[PDB]
Order: sequence, then structure tokens, then C-alpha cells
Amino acid sequence: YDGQNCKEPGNCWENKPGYPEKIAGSKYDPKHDPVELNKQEESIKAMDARNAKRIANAKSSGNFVFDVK
Amino acid sequence: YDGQNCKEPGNCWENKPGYPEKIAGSKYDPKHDPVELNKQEESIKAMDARNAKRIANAKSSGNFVFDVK
Amino acid sequence: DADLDKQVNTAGAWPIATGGYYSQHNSPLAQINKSNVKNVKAAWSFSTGVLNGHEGAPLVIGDMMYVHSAFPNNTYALNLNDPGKIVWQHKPKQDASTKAVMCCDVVDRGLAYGAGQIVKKQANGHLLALDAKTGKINWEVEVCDPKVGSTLTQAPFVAKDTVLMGCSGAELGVRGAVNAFDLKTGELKWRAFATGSDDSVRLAKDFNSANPHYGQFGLGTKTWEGDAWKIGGGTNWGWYAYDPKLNLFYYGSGNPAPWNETMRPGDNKWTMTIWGRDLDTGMAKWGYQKTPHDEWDFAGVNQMVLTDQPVNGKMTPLLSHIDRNGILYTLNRENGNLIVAEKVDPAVNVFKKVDLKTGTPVRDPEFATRMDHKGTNICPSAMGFHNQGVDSYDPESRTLYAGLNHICMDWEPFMLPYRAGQFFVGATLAMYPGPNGPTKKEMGQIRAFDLTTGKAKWTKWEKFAAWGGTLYTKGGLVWYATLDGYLKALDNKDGKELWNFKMPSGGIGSPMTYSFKGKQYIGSMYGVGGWPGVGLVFDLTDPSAGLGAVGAFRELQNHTQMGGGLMVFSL
Amino acid sequence: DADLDKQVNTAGAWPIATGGYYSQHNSPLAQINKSNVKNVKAAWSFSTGVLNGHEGAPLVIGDMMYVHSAFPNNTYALNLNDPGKIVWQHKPKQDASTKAVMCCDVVDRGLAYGAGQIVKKQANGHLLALDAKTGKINWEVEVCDPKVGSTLTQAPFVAKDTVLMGCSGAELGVRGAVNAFDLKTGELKWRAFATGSDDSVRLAKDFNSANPHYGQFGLGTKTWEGDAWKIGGGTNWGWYAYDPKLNLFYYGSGNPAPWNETMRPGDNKWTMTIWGRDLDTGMAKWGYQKTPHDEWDFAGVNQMVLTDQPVNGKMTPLLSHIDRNGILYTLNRENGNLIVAEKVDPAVNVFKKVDLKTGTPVRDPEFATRMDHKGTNICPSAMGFHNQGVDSYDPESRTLYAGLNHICMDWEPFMLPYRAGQFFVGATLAMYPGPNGPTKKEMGQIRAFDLTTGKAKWTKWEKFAAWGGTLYTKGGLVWYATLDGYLKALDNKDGKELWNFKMPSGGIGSPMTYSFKGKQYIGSMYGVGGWPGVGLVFDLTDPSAGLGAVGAFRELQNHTQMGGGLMVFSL
Ligand SMILES: O=C(O)c1cc(C(=O)O)c2c(n1)C(=O)C(=O)c1cc(C(=O)O)[nH]c1-2
Ligand SMILES: O=C(O)c1cc(C(=O)O)c2c(n1)C(=O)C(=O)c1cc(C(=O)O)[nH]c1-2
Ligand SMILES: [Ca+2]
Ligand SMILES: [Ca+2]
Repeated sequence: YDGQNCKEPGNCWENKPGYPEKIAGSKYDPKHDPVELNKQEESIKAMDARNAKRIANAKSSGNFVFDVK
Repeated sequence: YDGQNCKEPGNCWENKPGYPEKIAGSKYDPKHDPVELNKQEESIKAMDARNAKRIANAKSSGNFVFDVK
Repeated sequence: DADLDKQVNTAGAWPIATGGYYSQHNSPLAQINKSNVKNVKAAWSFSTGVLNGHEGAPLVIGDMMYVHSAFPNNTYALNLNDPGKIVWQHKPKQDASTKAVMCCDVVDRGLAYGAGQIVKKQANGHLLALDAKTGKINWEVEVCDPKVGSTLTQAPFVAKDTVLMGCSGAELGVRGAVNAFDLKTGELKWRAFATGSDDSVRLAKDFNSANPHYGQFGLGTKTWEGDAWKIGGGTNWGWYAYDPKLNLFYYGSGNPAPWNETMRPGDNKWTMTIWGRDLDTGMAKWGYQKTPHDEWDFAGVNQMVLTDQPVNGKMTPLLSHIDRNGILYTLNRENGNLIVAEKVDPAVNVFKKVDLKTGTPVRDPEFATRMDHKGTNICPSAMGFHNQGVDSYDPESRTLYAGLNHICMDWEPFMLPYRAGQFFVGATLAMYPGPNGPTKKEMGQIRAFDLTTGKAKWTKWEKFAAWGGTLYTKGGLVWYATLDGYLKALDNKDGKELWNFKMPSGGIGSPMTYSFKGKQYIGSMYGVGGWPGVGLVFDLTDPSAGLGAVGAFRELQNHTQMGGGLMVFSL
Repeated sequence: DADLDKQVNTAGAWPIATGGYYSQHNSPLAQINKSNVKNVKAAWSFSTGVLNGHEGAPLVIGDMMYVHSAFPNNTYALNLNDPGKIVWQHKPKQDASTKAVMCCDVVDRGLAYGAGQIVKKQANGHLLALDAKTGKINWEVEVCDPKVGSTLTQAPFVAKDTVLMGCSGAELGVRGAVNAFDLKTGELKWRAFATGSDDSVRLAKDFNSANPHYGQFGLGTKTWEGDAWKIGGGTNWGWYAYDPKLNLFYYGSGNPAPWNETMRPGDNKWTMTIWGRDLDTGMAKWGYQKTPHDEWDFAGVNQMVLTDQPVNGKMTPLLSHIDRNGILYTLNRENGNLIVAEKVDPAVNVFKKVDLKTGTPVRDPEFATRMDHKGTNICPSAMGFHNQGVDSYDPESRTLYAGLNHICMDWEPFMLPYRAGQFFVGATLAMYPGPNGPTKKEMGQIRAFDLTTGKAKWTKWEKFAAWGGTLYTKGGLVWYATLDGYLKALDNKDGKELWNFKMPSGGIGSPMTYSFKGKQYIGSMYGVGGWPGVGLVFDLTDPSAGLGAVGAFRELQNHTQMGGGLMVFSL
């Protein structure tokens, strides 16, 4: 794996000799929990909702307040 | 109470108008707990004992160690 | 915006952390020069009342100076007519738990300015706009969530009516993204992620049209196995650059997560990428991945320096960058063409070289990392041959004065699960000085480079890593602070040390300069910390602790202690 | 011992916190003078890496400087040939709970030196002797027990082969005592209490033979009701003085406990007493109680200054002292004869005057304190018109330059029980500026005095209290640090300000001076704290918090923030 063998432009990864092409089902399978993986997306969704509320209030009341629901 | 009326040399205290000459039994009685009052003395004795052991040991070991008992 | 531009064109002001839109971090002020620098003395000082690493540098707008501290991120405004009075201050109330998810000390790289406001962030993820004159809060919004390991450390960047801000946290699996907010309202305009679908990464229809071999569409998911990209890092916590003419801003995305390379097969795009994005829409015009499938934590967030110089004879709009991987890159900032890719020091061994034709590094298997194997004598180390320091450029001699690190490492990964809010590293390291120091003990260098050839002009060795960076002033001086506590000035011609002063603590920020009432002043923060100071800051003794930095910097405590403040100098 | 005497007689050295055995806190070094002081500049600086109040000043022995910090009481040794290298350091491991029993910030007034050792203490009650060259611990002993509210803050005092050390804690009912330890082994020599039986107080057979009206025997218990003297206070945490020819050392015992005067009828001897004790046996030759039955917390621990001056044409061995109660005292240091007892400022109203014949203050009932009554406009306040500052004396013009406080108060006591290890104050206060400042807001004064008449020669007003004290150098300069952050130099003739420098944080210690390689240096600690800075240091907002100091010093935070370090200056 010298990074010069590309199967597609911009895609030149190769498994190192002795290692699997795919780790799923191997001894290196990370076995990530699907729910755990989506926590960041759920966090941003809630965060964006709180900000939108803050921006909306200040726009109509003319006064900006952080704590609001 | 101007501090100039001394019953004995070096003893010129006087109760202020309306206050008792002795507070024991008055509404200003501190009611100190004899057990609490002796705490300091008890602490100093134990402390002196610990230091004595440290000094003795060092004088008879050429090496000073604090955590010794 | 127009206000910021006015300050930028005002002689003696310092409204931008990197010195200007091009981020050349230099100054035309020449009152202090090679002939009189020996007479420079301390003018005054100011303590922040906080310890830990004090990165960045203050801002000067008109006759006002704005100073910032490490966590809890306090802001102090002072009028230069009387440095003894604090006009206004902002002291955030933050949960102490925030510090637990910060990888590399509770640092803050600085404030920003725009539309008569001081733009400041807090480690806990809040971004605020404060009236520059009164400190009144105009707006405050959430940008990052510490609960999932996301925090804020980099300085905000203002261009036109937009504020750019990126969260930190790749060591906790945080998926990177540059967030854009309205300067006047704090409203989210858009955000461009480092991994994922082309829509989330925000790529223009002509993305990399000039260099198709760099890769184009669908790679944000294709170069990963499954949904590994969701926690694939790529955070951008470094510095930005902006070209008003092209309306493109530039920055680099960070390292992929976890550090264990075996747990994430694939090129891992678009982590470790130099970007050229439209400021208005955030759509990427071009993107070059410097380190496909990182195996060393070479977070590619380093400073982007824009310059205009003749290449082979013709004037060309350039972008230069010295990555953690030890390679000095110079590209056409208009289309992304790769022009220069040279090692900053011959010790670099992770790559044989960077092929300008294929555009990718020719990897040396002997120094790769992988499960069930202990890699040894790998250069650079994860701290890189260049980290968060801001370097300077002299437009006269066309030279970049870089603060480099000369540290290599031993590395071995191990399996671990991902849990939001917890660290997701998966590697044990040991770091030590590189092999080229005069006595094989030196870990820092101030090295001058020609950006069109990538060749060095001179080198000055330092006992410890040159973490903060350098400042260049037209008087012919290169200023920089050391981890051991000195502010120094060198002759830009040969690197000869001309002056120095022993500050209270080591410096990890880059010096700045301004003029007030006709006098030129030099300002530097002090207070050691950051990754190099973790052992000292948190009283660690295990050499492998601090992600392997404790052992390498064990002697630092014999030269400096913690601190937090600003020292200003002048004639 | 002989080693200390050697250092004392070495030009340019600074082996004693107060400047010498007589504690005149001055220096014959005249390199820096009125004609060139304007050219003084910062030489170097050093951060302790600790915040909170940084009292005291460093010691200089040979080419070595020893610096100390606030709690946890770290010690740093530096060779002046290279301030960038810490030769050795001692960083104690102490339980954080120790801070909870300290009344007035976690301060440390300094180190001592004797027999080639650095004598240092820790807030938690330990006293140690370390080799001055290597830092190796020769001996470590227990002196105070935080479990009963006793801690250590004052600087140790070395005379001959004895180390004098006194515990702090009167606000917690700690019975005061001066403890004497063998310089070489740390063995306890004797202990002299402030209250109790004559045997425990250690009174000589001829105690006060020259002034019987001061009181003699049996008063340590007779001037109290019952066993109240057991938790009677009288701690000595200030400064000492020593006369080698008479072999007498001097110091003042503190305030009685609790602050509620109604809970302790009687003169409360021997609290607030000026003592003249034999160094070998600890036996008191004389003792003068300045404030019988304290009603205002005028802890009588202030500096004792020994001078030899003509009184009405008659050369006399004197002892001068400016107490918290606002009275300047001058006594014959041989027999305790009272010579001068004058108000340092006309605002003092707790006493009409001090009668020289009766030897006691003529009390003004209108400004007394007592249960079920709120006293108002009482001057001085509990902070006193003089606190822990170390002042200086010019032997040529025979003038004392005093750092004073101009603060008064409202006070009301309340009943409370005594529980070992817990606070035992019993009073609510409100403090504010005295009535004589130019705008009635000024709380500090530098005032020059003739110690034989008690008359002032000149006054310089300061916005905040002059807490640290002053240093006088033969060049005709009065040096001092301010709470707001400046180190200043005044013309000793008229108090005219000739030079100043803005340090990182306010200073609460007194400046020191030394010589190295033919150059005179001025050193000053910085890092605001102590009682005046409690509001700032602990983020307090209630005006009555901090024993009433928070409200009075509310504006301090608009001038300075916390810090911790040393700054050195020279030509
Ligand atoms: O992946 C990330 O988000 C992240 C964040 C930070 C940061 O924001 O301090 C650092 C790093 N990585 C990192 O790789 C690193 O070398 C580093 C050094 C420092 C510093 O300030 O000294 N921060 C960071
Ligand atoms: O009664 C005592 O033992 C005691 C101790 C201390 C101390 O050691 O800090 C202070 C006081 N009292 C006190 O009365 C006071 O005014 C004071 C000021 C300070 C200071 O360092 O600023 N300490 C103390
Ligand atoms: Ca990283
Ligand atoms: Ca007291």
C-alpha cells in the first residue's frame, strides 16, 4: 500500500498485506451501535431548533434573549 | 467605660451602661462547652508527642523521616 | 463587513488574528528595526486571572485593546490611553465538566471583530457578538454540544457579513463542519461537513474541475466502510484565509477518527483536506486531500497563507501551508493546482515524497501504523513538524518564517468502542526529539522558506518546539515566543538573535503589533499550556499520558510554570 | 546564626524579609536614585503558576534567589545568572480543606534563612528546613493543627539558633502563641502563649518592673471571665524585630476572640500586646497592651521597627509601631517606656487619645461596639488604618514612610457558639472610605512620619489601601506596590511620584532590593488578594461578605485581576 494504486480517481486506499479488505465480520470489526452513531445528528437538530426560536423572538420583539422556549 | 477606672494595675475593664458585670447567667452567657474548649490543648499534646518521636529517631538514625510512628 | 475593512486599512490597527485576510501575519510598521531593537523594553502588562494555556493574541481596534483568556473564556476591553482601567469585561458562567471533553488543554485562540462587535466563543459551544464599546450582548447562539464531545477553541473568522466557526472534538469522534452565521443576527446560514453525502459536504457542480484526479463526487461516503463517516472526525479548529477578489475562503479539515487506522478502512475523505469554498454559499470550488487514510493524527488544520508571487516567471495567486505531516504545500489558490510539496525537514519518513503527478503521498510501509504492530521512529510524531502556530511572511524577500516542531514517535493502536461524549482515540504513543538537532535533543526550529521552491534559507534551533508561530515586521525582525518563557526577535536575514525578554511563563500564541499615539508596540500573551504543556498543567508524570506528550516535555517544568496574561513592549 | 550574620553583612544580599534584625526594611544601595530612576526598566519576570494573594517578597542569598507562592506554598530557587532555569523546587502536597479555615485568603508572607537552609512553612501547619543549595529536607515538624482552625501564614523569623513561628486563627478561637524551634534539628525549645497562666505566657521575674501600671502578674486569666481565655485569640501572624545586644525580640499579639465583645468581659490580656522577650528563654521582660478589651478586631500584629534616635536631645533605643487601631507608638525598646502615642490620621475616633500617664486609651463610648447595637462611622475599620504592610525607614532624614489604609465601618455583633474547627467571629460589618480623602473615596495613603514626635511630614493619597508597605533605598526613593497594579517610586523629600510600571496584577507585598554583578535590582511580587481582594479572588458579591471587605473593594475588579509572580527591575 503506497497510495499510488487507485481503483477510482480520488480513491486509492488498499488494505495492508495481511489485513482484510472489509473489516465487517473480522477481528477488527468495530461493531458500532447505530443509535450511538446518530447521537450527533440528533444533537444538532435540537440545537438548531433552539437557535431558531431565539432568532425568531429577537426578530419580532426587537430584544434578544437566550433562555426561551 | 472610658478605660481610665482601674480596680487593679493593668485591669481597667468596666461593663458598659446597661450590661452585666458578669455574663454567666445573663442573656449574654456564652454557655461554652468544656469539651470544645479543651480541644486545642488536646491537639497540641498529641502534636508535640509526634514531633518528639521524629526528632529522637533522626538523632539516632542520621536520617530524618516525617511519617514515623 | 465594511467596518472590518475600515479597520484593516487603518495603519496601526490589528483587527484580525492572522494579520489580515491573506493571513500573512506581518506588519508594515518599521519604527522598531534591526538598529534599535536592542533598546526595546516592557511598556506594561496585564494578568487574565486565569491559568492554563493562553493561545492567540489580543485585537486592537482604534484605541481599544481586547484581551482573551483560556477557559472560562473571559474577555477584557482596555482603552490604550489608560491600560490600568478595564472598560468592560465579559466573564462566562460555564459548567466545569466542559473541560473534561477538551483534548489538548482548555485553550482559546482568540476573538474576532466585525460590524462594531467583538465576536467571541466559549469552550461550551456558545458563540456571541458583543458591542465593541459597551460589551452588551447583541446575540448568543449554540454552535457545539459538549455532551457529544464537541467544544470550541479556534478563533472565529469574519468575512463580509458572515462569521465562520468550527467545532473541535475529532478525538471524541466529532464529525467536522464549518458553520456560517450571520454577523448581525447570529442566524445559521449554512454548514459544510467534512464527511458524508456531497450535499452535506456542500460541493459545487464544478468541484475540482481543474484537477479531477483529486477526486470529485460521492467520495465522502465511498471512501469509508458503512456509516463510519458519521463519527469520522475532520473538525477544523485551525485558521482561515480569504481572498476578496475570488470570494473564496480557505481552511483545512482535521484528522479522521479514531486514531486506530485499522478501524476505518478507506481514504476517509474529506478529512485532511485543503478547501477553497465560496463565502456566500459555502460550496467548495476545489479540495485537495493531503493525507489520505491518516495513520498518524496529522490533523490538517494548519494556517493557510495567501501570497502573490511569480512561479517559473509568471505572477500566480498562491496558497501556502505547512501541514502536520511535515510537507510544505503551495497551490494555485484559484483552481487548486499543486505546485510545491516538499518536506520541511529531511527527517520526514512517513512518505518517500509527494508525487505532483498523482497528487498523493508515496507511502513508506516501514513507517505506517496498524493493529497488532508497534511502529517505531516515525517522523513526524502526532504533534507534527508544525502545529497550531501562526507564521509570518515577508513580502520583500518573499520568505515565510515558520515555527516548526522536531519530534518523532513510536505508535501502536488498540480496539475500543465509540460512545458519544467519551474519548475515541485508540492508540498508545511515545514521543521524543527528532534526529537532526545539533545535539539530538532540540525539538524546535525557526526555519525560513521560499514558498515557490520549498527550500529553506536558514535555521535557528530551539530547545523546545516553536508552538506559537512568528510575526514579521517591516523593520526586518522575526518575533516569536518560546515554551520556556522568552519573547525573541531575530534578524530576518540570517536568523541571528538580536533581542529577548524573559516573560513570566512560556508563550504558545503568536506575537502581534500595533501603533498608538505614534509609537509601535509589540504584544504577546504568556501562560504555557496547550498540548506541549499538558504534563505541567495537569501534573502528569506518566510518559505515555497526554497522548504521549508528557514524556517528551518532561523538562519543561524546570524552565517555566503556569501563568496567564499579556506583556506589551516598545521603545 | 553565624551564617545569617554573614549574609546580613554582605552588600547586595537580602536574607531577611524585613530588611534586617531591626526590621527597618531599607537598603544602602544607591545606584538607582532620583536623577536616573526614570530610566529603570523591567529586567525579567517569573510566574509562580499559582493564583490568589502573593504576599511577602523573595530572598537573595549570594547569587541565588528564592521565590514563594500562595497556597499550596511552593518554593522555587533560581540562580541569578540564569533566571530561566529553576535550580530546585519544593511543591507541598496539602489537603484542599486547609483553605476552608483560612480567614483572609490563602496567603504566605515569605521564607527565612539560617545555617545554610531555607526555612519555610506550609499553610497546613508544617515547618521545614531545606538545604539552600539542593532543596533537600533536613527536618519537618508540625506547628499548627488545621482541625482546630490553626494555620500558618507569617514568615518565620531566625535569630541566633532559633526559629520563631506563630500560628494564625484568632477568627476561629485559636489561642495564640509564639513557638521557638532549634534551627538545626527542629526541636521545640519553648512556647509562649498570649493568654493563660503566667507560666504559660512566660513572664520574667522582673516583667514590667519599669512600668508596673501596665500590669504584671496573674492578668492572663484575671482579665477574663471563667475559661474564656482558652479560646481567647492573641495569635501573632505579623512581623518580628530583634536587638542582638539586648538579646530581646519583639512582636505584637493579635485580637481576642470572638469579635463579639459582649461575650468576653475584661481587658483580655495579653492580646494586642507589644512584647519584649528574651530570645534564649522566651521570658517577657516587658509587655504593653495597646488595646484593652478589643471591640474592633484591631489585631495588634503589625511591624515593629527598631531605631536609635535622639528624643529631646537624648539618644534612645526605640521601637516604633503603627497599630491597626490608628495609633503610632514609639517606646524605649529596653524597658517599654511609652514615649509617643499619636493618631496617624485625625479620623481616628475609637479613642479620644492615648493617655501617656495611665498608658491606656481614653475610650469614646460613641464609637464602641456592643450587643444589640449597631455602631456607625467607626474609624478605623477592622482592616485598620494599617495592616500587614512592611514599611521603611530612612536613617539619614530619620523618617518612616508608612503605607496606610483609610477605611471606616459600621459594626453589630451577634451571639454564636464556639465549635473547634469552625469560625468564631460574631459580627456583621460594612466598610467604606474614611472621611479625609480629597474626594472622600480614597482608601490609601503613603505618609511620612517622624517617630520621635509622631508628626507627619507629607502625604500621598492612593485610590486603594496601601496594603503591602514601602521600601526605602539610599538613592532617595520610596518604593511601593498598589492594589490596582502599579509599582511606584516616590521622591522621599515630598512624596512626588517619579516613576511607575504597570505590573500584571496588584501587589500586596513590600518591594525588596539586591545587587548582582554590580547592578542594583528592585523586586516585587504581584498577584492581588489578601483581605482586600477576597471579593475578587472568591467571586463574592454580597457587600457584607469577606468579613465586610467585599463592599468596600467592589471597584478593584475594574482595575486588576488575579495573578501570581515576580517582576524584577533595574537600570
Ligand atoms: O481534532 C480536534 O478537534 C482537535 C482539537 C484541538 C483543539 O481545538 O485544541 C487540538 C487537536 N485536535 C490536535 O490534534 C492537536 O494537535 C492540538 C494541539 C492543541 C494546542 O492548542 O496546543 N490543540 C489541539
Ligand atoms: O487572627 C488571626 O490569626 C489572623 C490571621 C490572618 C492571616 O494570617 O492571614 C489575618 C488576620 N487575622 C487579620 O486580622 C487581618 O486583618 C488579615 C489580613 C490578612 C492579609 O494577608 O491580607 N491576613 C489577616
Ligand atoms: Ca486531532
Ligand atoms: Ca484577626
